[PDB]
Amino acid sequence: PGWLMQLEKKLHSLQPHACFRLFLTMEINPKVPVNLLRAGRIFVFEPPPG
Amino acid sequence: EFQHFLRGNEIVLSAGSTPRIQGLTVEQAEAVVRLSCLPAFKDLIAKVQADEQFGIWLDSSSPEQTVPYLWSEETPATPIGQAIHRLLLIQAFRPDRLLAMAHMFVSTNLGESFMSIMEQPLDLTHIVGTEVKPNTPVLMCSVPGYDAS
Amino acid sequence: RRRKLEHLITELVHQRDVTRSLIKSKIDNAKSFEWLSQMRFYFDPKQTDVLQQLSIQMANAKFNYGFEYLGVQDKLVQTPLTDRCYLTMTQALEARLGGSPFGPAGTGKTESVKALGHQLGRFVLVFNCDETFDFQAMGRIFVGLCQVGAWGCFDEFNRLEERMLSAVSQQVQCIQEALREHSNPNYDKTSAPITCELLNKQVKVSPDMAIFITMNLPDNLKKLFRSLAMTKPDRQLIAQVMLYSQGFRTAEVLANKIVPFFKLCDEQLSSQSHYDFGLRALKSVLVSAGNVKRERIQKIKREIAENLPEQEILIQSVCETMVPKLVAEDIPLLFSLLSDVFPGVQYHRGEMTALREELKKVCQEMYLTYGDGEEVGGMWVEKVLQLYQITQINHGLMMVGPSGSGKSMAWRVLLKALERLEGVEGVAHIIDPKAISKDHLYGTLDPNTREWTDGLFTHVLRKIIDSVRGELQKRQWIVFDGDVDPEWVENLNSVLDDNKLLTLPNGERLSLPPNVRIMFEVQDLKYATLATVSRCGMVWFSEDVLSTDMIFNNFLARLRSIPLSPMLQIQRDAATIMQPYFTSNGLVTKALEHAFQLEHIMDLTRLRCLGSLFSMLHQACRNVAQYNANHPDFPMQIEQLERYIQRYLVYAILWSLSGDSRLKMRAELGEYIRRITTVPLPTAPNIPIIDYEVSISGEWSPWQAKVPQIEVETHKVAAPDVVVPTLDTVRHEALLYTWLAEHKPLVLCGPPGSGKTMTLFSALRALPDMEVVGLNFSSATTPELLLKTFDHYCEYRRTPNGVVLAPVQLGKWLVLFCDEINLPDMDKYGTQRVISFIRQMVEHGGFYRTSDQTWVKLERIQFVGACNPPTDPGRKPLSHRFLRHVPVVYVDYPGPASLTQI
Amino acid sequence: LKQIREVWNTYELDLVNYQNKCRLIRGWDDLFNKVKEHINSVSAMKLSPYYKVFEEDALSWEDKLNRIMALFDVWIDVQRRWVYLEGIFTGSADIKHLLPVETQRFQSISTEFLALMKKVSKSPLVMDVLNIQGVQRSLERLADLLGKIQKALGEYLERERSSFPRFYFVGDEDLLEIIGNSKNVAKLQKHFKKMFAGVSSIILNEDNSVVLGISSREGEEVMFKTPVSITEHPKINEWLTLVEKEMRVTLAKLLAESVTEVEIFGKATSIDPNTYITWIDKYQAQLVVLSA
Amino acid sequence: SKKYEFGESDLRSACDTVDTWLDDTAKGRQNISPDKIPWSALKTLMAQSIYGGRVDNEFDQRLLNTFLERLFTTRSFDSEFKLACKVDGHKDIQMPDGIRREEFVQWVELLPDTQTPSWLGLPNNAERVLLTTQGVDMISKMLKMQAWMRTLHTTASNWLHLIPQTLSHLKRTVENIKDPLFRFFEREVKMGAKLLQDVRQDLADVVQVCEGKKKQTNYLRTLINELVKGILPRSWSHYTVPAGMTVIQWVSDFSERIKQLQNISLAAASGGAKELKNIHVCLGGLFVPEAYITATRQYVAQANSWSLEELCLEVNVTTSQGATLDACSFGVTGLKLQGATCNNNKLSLSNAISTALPLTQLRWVKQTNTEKKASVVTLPVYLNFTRADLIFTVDFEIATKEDPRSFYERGVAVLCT
Amino acid sequence: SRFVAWMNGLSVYQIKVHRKYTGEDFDEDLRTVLRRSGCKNEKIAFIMDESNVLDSGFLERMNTLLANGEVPGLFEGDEYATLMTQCKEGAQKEGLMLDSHEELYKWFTSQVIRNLHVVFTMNPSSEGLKDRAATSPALFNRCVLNWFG
Ligand SMILES: Nc1ncnc2c1ncn2[C@@H]1O[C@H](COP(=O)(O)OP(=O)(O)OP(=O)(O)O)[C@@H](O)[C@H]1O
Ligand SMILES: Nc1ncnc2c1ncn2[C@@H]1O[C@H](COP(=O)(O)OP(=O)(O)O)[C@@H](O)[C@H]1O
Ligand SMILES: Nc1ncnc2c1ncn2[C@@H]1O[C@H](COP(=O)(O)OP(=O)(O)O)[C@@H](O)[C@H]1O
Repeated sequence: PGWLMQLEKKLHSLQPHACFRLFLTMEINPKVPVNLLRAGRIFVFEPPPG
Repeated sequence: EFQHFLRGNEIVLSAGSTPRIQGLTVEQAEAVVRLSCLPAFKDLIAKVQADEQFGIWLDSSSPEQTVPYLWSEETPATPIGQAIHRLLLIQAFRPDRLLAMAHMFVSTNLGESFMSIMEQPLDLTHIVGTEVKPNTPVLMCSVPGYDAS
Repeated sequence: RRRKLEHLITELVHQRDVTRSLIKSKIDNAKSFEWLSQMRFYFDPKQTDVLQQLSIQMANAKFNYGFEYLGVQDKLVQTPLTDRCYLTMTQALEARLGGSPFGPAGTGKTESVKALGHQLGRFVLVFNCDETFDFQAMGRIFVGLCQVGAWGCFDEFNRLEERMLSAVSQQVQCIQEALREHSNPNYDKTSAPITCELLNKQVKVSPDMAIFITMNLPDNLKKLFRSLAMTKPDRQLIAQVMLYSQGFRTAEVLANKIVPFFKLCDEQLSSQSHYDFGLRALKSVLVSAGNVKRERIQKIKREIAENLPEQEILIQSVCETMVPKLVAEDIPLLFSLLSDVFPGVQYHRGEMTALREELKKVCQEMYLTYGDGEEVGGMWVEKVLQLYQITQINHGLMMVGPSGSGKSMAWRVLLKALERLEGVEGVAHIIDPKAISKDHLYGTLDPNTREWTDGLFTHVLRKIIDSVRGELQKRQWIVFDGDVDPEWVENLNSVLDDNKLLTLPNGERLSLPPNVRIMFEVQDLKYATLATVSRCGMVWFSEDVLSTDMIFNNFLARLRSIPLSPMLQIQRDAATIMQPYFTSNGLVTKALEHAFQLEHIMDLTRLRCLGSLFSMLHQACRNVAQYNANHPDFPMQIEQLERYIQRYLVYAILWSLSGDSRLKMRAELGEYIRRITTVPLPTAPNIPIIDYEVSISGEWSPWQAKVPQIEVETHKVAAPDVVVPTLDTVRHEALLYTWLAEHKPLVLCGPPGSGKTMTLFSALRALPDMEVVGLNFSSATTPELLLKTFDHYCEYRRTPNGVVLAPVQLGKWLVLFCDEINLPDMDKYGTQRVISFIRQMVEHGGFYRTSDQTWVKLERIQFVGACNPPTDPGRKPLSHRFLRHVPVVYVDYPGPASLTQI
Repeated sequence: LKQIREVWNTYELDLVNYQNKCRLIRGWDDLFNKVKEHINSVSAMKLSPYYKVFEEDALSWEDKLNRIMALFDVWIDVQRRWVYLEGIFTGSADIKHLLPVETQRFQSISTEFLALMKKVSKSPLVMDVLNIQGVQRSLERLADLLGKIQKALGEYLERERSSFPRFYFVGDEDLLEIIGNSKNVAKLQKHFKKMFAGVSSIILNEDNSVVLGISSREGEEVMFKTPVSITEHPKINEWLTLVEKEMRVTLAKLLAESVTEVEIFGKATSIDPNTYITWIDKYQAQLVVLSA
Repeated sequence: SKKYEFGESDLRSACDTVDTWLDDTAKGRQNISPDKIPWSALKTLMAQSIYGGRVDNEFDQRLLNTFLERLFTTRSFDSEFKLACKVDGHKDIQMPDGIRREEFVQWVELLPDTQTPSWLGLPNNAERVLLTTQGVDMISKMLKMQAWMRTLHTTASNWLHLIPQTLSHLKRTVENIKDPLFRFFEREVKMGAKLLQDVRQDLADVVQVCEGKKKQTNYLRTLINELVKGILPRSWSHYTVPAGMTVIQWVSDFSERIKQLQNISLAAASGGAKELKNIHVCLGGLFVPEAYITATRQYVAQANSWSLEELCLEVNVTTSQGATLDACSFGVTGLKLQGATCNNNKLSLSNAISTALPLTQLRWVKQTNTEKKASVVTLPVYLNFTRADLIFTVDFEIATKEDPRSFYERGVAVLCT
Repeated sequence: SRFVAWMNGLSVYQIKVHRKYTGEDFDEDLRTVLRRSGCKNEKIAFIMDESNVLDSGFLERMNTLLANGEVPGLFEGDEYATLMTQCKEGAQKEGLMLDSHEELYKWFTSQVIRNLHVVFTMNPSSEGLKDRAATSPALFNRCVLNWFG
């Protein structure tokens, strides 16, 4: 979580490149800082039932 | 109607929970007693006394596609009023189907395509190409025991 | 040999059970899993290597028996839960994983892991985590685990702080990840030793190590540890095996009767902090029962006679351990449960008649009450005998009971009786924590010098250890007369337990000799870690243990002796008259019981009103003696003295029992006395008895006869002007004169501006040899203020026979008027330092100097304080242990008549 | 700004006596907080443009305060490290033989530091620590020497701990007592309970030169088949390794003998209680239960 | 019963165990045997080490053992083998024949898209209760996504009126202490009276502060904050409560419990030692239900001279209210069977949940220390609808048609509320 | 307050408190104000705000000062000697004799009583007023409360 906070506060610095995307595989737990959660786009993946 | 839907059905009362229909149980009867206080029906015991077909509707596999007009008020020609009354009635009888009926109340209020996108698996090739700024990190949360990489 | 036989019995019972139950179920193949699932040993005496001779297998995992010399470690009963725990742990080890049993505390997770480690012969280390965890040591301890080949363990890992938890989790994740590589199919042969990063270096990881984490786990370890649920041990089987190992016959019946009994004592009995009915207590009870049975066998054989009633032995062992811890109201509950599970067996008790005679002889000279059975004092003597029994077992017994229960006198009498009987001298050091800083209790190192300055406890312990005068000819009893909390008791842990050694921050070890007991005299027991209360036995005192009749008997006995010749004669003639009122019925005790249902500020205590009554009765005795000395001819007549005392007693009981309540309760108590008394009373329509005084020659003179209507001079109408006389003023004058003649501490509780300070000062003009020192207590007030006051006014520290603190002026008594004495802030442990300080130096008449660690005695110091009603915001109630000595006075606002007169 | 001048002529170094007949400085709060407050005050005064009354009165003392800080922040560290190293080097009378070069280096450092201590104690004054020529540079030299010798001590401790890794369990001062106080064995036995499981003592010879066996805390004993000789194995870690190896081999041999004896009990329809009791009394508890 | 974690690590461990044991047994590279597979080793290792490690309660272990025993026998190698005995009663799931993974994968991909809880062995109506819970949760979320002195005052006064007045904490005696039932009921009444007094005082303070008559304190402030959010105050829960309960439900339950305790106190006042046994108490309205069982056992052992540990429980579901009440029989009401129905004393599987048991009778018979016939089942008696606290276990006979394993894997139980 | 203090001939004293104030800084300020009040016979209107309060030690010192004059333990040995020097200088300035330490101290206390006035300025009543009364009751007994609406 601390290094993730460091990453998210670093991300506020502008990255001029347009095709650069940063995908972060994630676990659904409250220990993640809320700052990154609010800053970046969120997707949720679930195991289909059956 | 919404106030009764959210919390108005959780009120407390003294008596009146007598069973009338052998197919209608005590919890359903007590829910009827709650729903009776809403003037949008003004009577429910009398309606279920007649129309024995209601009992069959009480055991249907999907008893939300077709629902009898137990409310006896001014005609809800607008589909929204009919949908919300039927949704409250479904909350009364067979609450398990509620969610399914919930979908209907959304659909008739937003078209029969509103939630169809979520049913189809997503394709990120359009989401990350345009809708995602290069400064925004795309987080992919995964339920424990599953990987989205 | 006894422990060896116990281990063999424990092993052979399990061997027999496995052989007859799980092998005789129609099994004939040596490769069947019903046999392959057990713990098999294979010995090859031809293998040259020491670590290749004994191979131990559980299901399919092979372990080489590390030939560590474990000494004699207690074994564990192989319950089916223990069997499945062993199987799961070995399966985790074979897969190069770690075992993580969990469940409620007390099911034996750490013990099971340690027993498994010992079974394979592996030096195992358990880390208690919790509070005593050494975060610094882990960096080298993990390397030691990796290189030595030890086992390692953890205890309540979730009880560790989050940051240390994360750091240790990262370290153990690295270690376990390195351990996972020994089972790589491509890396099956270890050409290059496996290395791990612990201290920024490559550390070789021995394959024989492990890590176990017992919880009550972080996402890092979720993929590396095999969990295991240990929620309930098989108590019945453990009890049966332990009783069988002790020689008990019909052990299964005894276990089936005793396990539910302990499952009841935590359900029917009222829950208490010190109540422990876990498996550890059961094992202690069983070993005590075995010892008792062997003692019975030896006693019978000294007139293999194996026909003793074993249920009687079991209940005797249970009682001798559980009775002292009861709260004096669960005793009928405990005996009812015993009669329920054990149908028709009675608890017989030893007598110790020599100690009974010693206690009787000691109590006869201390003016105490002694009783052998159901008579008065029987329960107190039983508690003293229980204290003696606990003395010979542990070394850290802590007697507990509400203020007013006879526990201090109990151990004083026990010490005197043991000195008389054993012939060895007895010395007791009454150390009072929370009045001295912890830094000055154990000692401190100045970082700029590295000089070790020992504190009070370390000093006295070092004096005991050094045989300057005597280290074994006496019986040192370090008594901690003060409430406990986990700030200083944490350093005393290593002394209470079996270690019997105190470590010091300067790197020193002090082992106390086997003649010192660390006793505690507390009343709450509500602020203490379970480790402290579990490392030492205790006896529980109760309010009803000390009856009021014994209080009255002690007062009368100390009145007929101890002169306040002619003075003692007048005391005896008065005690004879007051005797028919202390008969456990009649006047005094009926009023005492009736006064406990009245609205009293600073809630009453039985030992406070009685102490006030005794003090004012002593004042009456010295007053009637003063009157006798006033008239040489015609001395004080007995007939008039009878009717003087009979009414002064009513005056004193009214002003002591209802002396801290509004006029309504005083009038109510007066009416109750009118209803129940038999002595003559003033004949008034509605005037309460509170408005009368028992004048010499025995008359109810109205207080209004001592209200001189005076005119004050014009220029002085201010506060420093003396009081204008009124009923309340001239009544509190006599009351405070009575309580200040005997040099007793006082408390005046009342609404602000009522006149407490003014009344006290006006009373202090009547006394011509009392100096006043006004201290203003407030929040963040600590006993250092009193020390500075003494340094300012009590320069004397002469040592004729010990350090004595005396005021500078000769022949004068100082009164330290501590205004707002209940205002000092109460810390998060429910106590006040200054209150405890002024309680110890009043009850014990002195304190300890923090500089030279010496017992300084008070000489001419007295305490008076002012207060406000405890319901007032910002005010906190005073401790009962302090309120017991100080009689409080409720000075309400003057009435309209009083205001008009003033 | 005058009050600074009147007050700075009054501070001594507030010296205390030492166990080895020395002098040490204890006052650090007054010699740090007051000095930093004064330097902040003089900076605020001089940077104020109205300095017509102190045109040249603050630059003359800001450098003095900076020198005070620069000397004292190293002086405190030198004092702490020197007293710690003195405690280390004047404990067990064997560190003079273990790393003697470090011993003589610390001897020279202590000689110079005691010369400085005598110099400051002879003329104690907060300015009389500035007139010493080269006091600062000698102070950093002493700090560097103390740091290097402490680092060498740490490296030696790590090297000693790497051999016989059981030393990883004990602390630093305990390890120092173990390695140093090794000529006589009467203080090692209080650390054996944290290096092994149940080994609370060692059965020394009459003249404590040969180790014959191991004793438990309660009193159980195991006697080595081949005693470990310290008179032929110095360098304590080596004969400790020999002791542990002999413990393993002796336990193995005793277990072999015990199981050979038990094989008689295993296949016997009857049994003599006295023989079983004698066998129980012969071997150790763990060996007995393992034999069974 | 608990939301365990059965992630991929357990599957990897099971695969490793299967590999190791199959390789050890089958040294021959080709077909070994349908019977020589170490079935016992695999069953025990799954049931005790890798899958049963996380199992806390005994009944979940029983369910896991039932699944492992049904699935991991040599009969699975037979051509005909029902993986699911009955889907829609007549609908069965056959074991796909094959010796290579491709045909098994093809079978998996050809599974019918219809899926019902009957595939899992659960009753076919479990989806109904699951959907009901999901709908209730959705309503709760929407409510959570939706001055107030007046709003709170009316409902606080309604709660004050609904809760009965202070109960008669006057159960005092001198020769009935020897009666365990009197002791248990006395402590129950004392606890109920204390909690009722505290709740009544707090609610009166809330009512008066909602009227703006007194300055709220920190304790009152946080109590009001709890009340307005619709969350049960922490300071009120002194007995076991379902995890998650609105204050309305807790208030109604507390009113019912206080009514029951008032009736008990009135009966004790009428009698004191003979009427406490004849009372018909419900186990759901008691703060410590298992203490009632213990007290009943104590009273039964006290009436005779038998030891407490020599008694065994026996359950009779008497029809309606026979009011037999033998010397050892005790009447408990409110118990509900889940997924099963009893005619006289024998169980039978049912498709309707929450069957009510009228006037359960608990007898303490001096056990003969014998093994019961293999035609009975052990049912748990939980306290809440969330089976997270065990009170005791009943022993019930079953109709000869069904088998105990069906009862075990179906999830039948006894609920006190 | 400042206006009336100047118009009464009282030198107004104030505490310029920042976030770095400690107990010792307040003790030094109190020493200065006591020296100005006792010695030199200068009347002082020591005015302070609730914003001029940061620690309970401030109110403890105020409780010790407002009641019974002098503050016990405020002066250390060196400070004791200094204060004795200034107070003996002031006593000989007035004309009183120098006899012993005790009577110089009592003259200093009397001068402080006669030549010092402490003014507190606070915001309207809240729980802060209750807390302030609890930590120090002197401002409810020694200090007269004048509401200023
Ligand atoms: N037989 C007796 N045994 C003990 N105390 C007795 C007896 N008869 C009278 N007393 C009186 O009872 C009191 C016992 O007080 P004790 O000092 O033992 O109490 P404590 O609880 O240890 O004290 P504290 O309340 O200060 O903590 C004394 O006043 C003593 O005189
Ligand atoms: N199988 C067993 N055989 C004998 N004693 C046991 C067994 N299991 C637990 N105990 C006893 O239980 C006591 C407490 O165990 P403990 O180590 O505190 O477990 P935990 O640390 O998990 O609470 C131990 O003193 C031990 O003697
Ligand atoms: N003769 C008297 N009797 C009773 N009260 C008086 C008398 N003379 C003065 N008082 C009042 O009693 C008060 C005592 O003040 P003080 O001692 O500070 O109150 P307390 O100490 O009770 O808080 C004075 O303010 C005065 O108004």
